[PDB]
Amino acid sequence: PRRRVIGQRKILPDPKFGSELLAKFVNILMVDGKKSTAESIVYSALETLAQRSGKSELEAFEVALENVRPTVEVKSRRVGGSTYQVPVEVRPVRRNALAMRWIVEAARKRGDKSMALRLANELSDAAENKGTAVKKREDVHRMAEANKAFA
Amino acid sequence: RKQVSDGVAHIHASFNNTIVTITDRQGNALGWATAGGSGFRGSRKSTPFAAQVAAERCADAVKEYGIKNLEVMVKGPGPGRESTIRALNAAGFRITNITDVTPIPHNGCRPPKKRRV
Amino acid sequence: PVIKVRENEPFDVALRRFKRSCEKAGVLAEVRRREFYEKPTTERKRAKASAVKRHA
RNA sequence: CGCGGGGUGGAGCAGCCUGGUAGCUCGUCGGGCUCAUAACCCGAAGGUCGUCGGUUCAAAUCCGGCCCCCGCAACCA
RNA sequence: AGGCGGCCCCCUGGACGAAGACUGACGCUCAGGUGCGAAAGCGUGGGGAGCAAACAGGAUUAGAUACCCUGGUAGUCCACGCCGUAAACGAUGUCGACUUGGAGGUUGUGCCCUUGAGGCGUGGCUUCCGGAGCUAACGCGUUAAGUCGACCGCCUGGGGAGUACGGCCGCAAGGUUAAAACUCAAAUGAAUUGACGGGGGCCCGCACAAGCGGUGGAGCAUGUGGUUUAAUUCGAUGCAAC
RNA sequence: UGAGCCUUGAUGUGUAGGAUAGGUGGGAGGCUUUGAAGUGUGGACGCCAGUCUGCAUGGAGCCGACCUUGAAAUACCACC
Ligand SMILES: [Mg+2]
Ligand SMILES: [Mg+2]
Ligand SMILES: [Mg+2]
Ligand SMILES: [Mg+2]
Ligand SMILES: [Mg+2]
Ligand SMILES: [Mg+2]
Ligand SMILES: [Mg+2]
Ligand SMILES: [Mg+2]
Ligand SMILES: [Mg+2]
Ligand SMILES: [Mg+2]
Ligand SMILES: [Mg+2]
Repeated sequence: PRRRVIGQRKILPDPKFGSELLAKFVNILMVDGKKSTAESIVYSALETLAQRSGKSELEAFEVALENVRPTVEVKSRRVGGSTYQVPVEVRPVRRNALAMRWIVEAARKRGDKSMALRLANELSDAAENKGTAVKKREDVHRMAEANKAFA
Repeated sequence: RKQVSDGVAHIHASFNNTIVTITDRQGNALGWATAGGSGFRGSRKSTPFAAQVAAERCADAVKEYGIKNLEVMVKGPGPGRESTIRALNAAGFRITNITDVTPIPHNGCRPPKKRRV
Repeated sequence: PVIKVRENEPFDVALRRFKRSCEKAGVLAEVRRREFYEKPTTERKRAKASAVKRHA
């Protein structure tokens, strides 16, 4: 929008735990509209992580996210012919979302036999900082670092 | 070896490249570092942050010579005009003189022609 | 603009003072002017324009 | 033939220089990025490290023959 | 006038003014004529840091004899000459006279108690706004493009062409004077409404960004086109036809 | 300011590990008043672990196979 700045719609928390973040993650996972399948998958992923780690299902979710989220993000300015990809401070609201999206992408990329299992594995990787999403985050940070020069 | 308490720090702040050079009270170098010589090219070369980085590098280099107090010579206008000085302050050198030695000609030498863009 | 640091004075303040001194001098502006050679005619035209602007 | 130095990912150069150790310039692909070829980063495939034996816990790293490329002076019926 | 900016000396021109003194029209313009005349160039001799035609390489580029970068000769600097052109432009000849103004600035100067930087006014010089007026309007506007006078210079559609030829000048470059044929119905000038600008300002749209899925790759449906057929009814053709 | 050398002092982390173990022969003790633990440190190197000392303070002890290791004491050492 050129003109409109509006307060965003209310999203209801997760049925099992009571988390908006979880709901957001599920939404991100879901396309075509199939939420209940996606939600189920997410639950399954959580379960396996709990079975592996021996920790709380939400807390583990949180630290994985922490491990995959960046503080600085590049953005193109397009003033000249050469690329002016300036790094900008990312707000805590959308940072989470971006991380979730990255996780989803990584899961999609992965080749484990169950989709729930795939994302569980991704989460595990994030926890031990070795997966695909984390790698992506790392180079994003590196890219920002290189061009942190600009303001 | 050949340790010095305080020395001059030439910053050649230009439109293309910022040069940091640490030399003796009278004029004898010990170590220098450039923004282009820190792993930055073109658009990243002429940069305040890059200049700062260069300054830091220079400071790191010259720490073997036992320098405590500092004076800075400023040459030309560039993106790293005060950032460089801030960097060196951070590095922990007690600044005494912020000297400006900008090469202003007194209407003598002919400049080159205008860049038509 | 040769600038010396006083006792009981922060670095930031000193920097600010230096900046002010530079501004007073107009060294950067001079450099800009001299960066490329200006034809006398062009300079005169610029001066005229400035004068015109002054009148409001 | 005598002597000296080298065979290092696809190429050249460091690692030998006195055993405990595969890096550099590119090249190739993929990803990010740009209108982009490019510049730039991240990631990866790619080397009996001339060949072989010996000393030794440990060698491309020390040595011995052998092969190849170069340099060296040398006489050449 | 062209122009001329570090500083200091020498030589020297002129301007402007103030009180006064004197000459007594000595005034104005100027055909021809003479001198001065930015730049670049030309000539011998110097001088040569930078800059910089040309020139070279790199780029850029469809190409790039360019713009951009790195370089780089002539030239730019002086000496005495030539050249004699500039958008030499206030695009307003030169001089002389007169007509409501202001804001100033600049450069002086003389009175009134300067009672203080200042005050009274009151003369010369330049800048902007603008009244009368004027003009095609734009605008100019006591420094006129206003109201008069003098005197010159020059124009008479554009192009051809400020060129040819000839002269005169020039070392040369060329300059100066200056046509004709033919050709066109316009050539312009100001301003106005527009549109447009890879001008400026403002705002706005899923326009970008941020994102979500596509198509484009495959098969299938369909529609076009193209080719083909005896006939492939005809129309629709950027969006806004498929 | 480079070149050697008689010479005297430095120097040696594969990971096991007391931690900066070059090896080969003589030894279970050498060093001490040609002054032992511990303390301030100058300068160095450095793998930042610690390693070699200069000088002051203190005035009677640090080390040895140790548990480890392909190699054992820098408990003494020569050939280098
Ligand atoms: Mg008389
Ligand atoms: Mg000239
Ligand atoms: Mg000449
Ligand atoms: Mg050039
Ligand atoms: Mg060229
Ligand atoms: Mg003329
Ligand atoms: Mg002129
Ligand atoms: Mg004229
Ligand atoms: Mg006016
Ligand atoms: Mg002519
Ligand atoms: Mg298709």
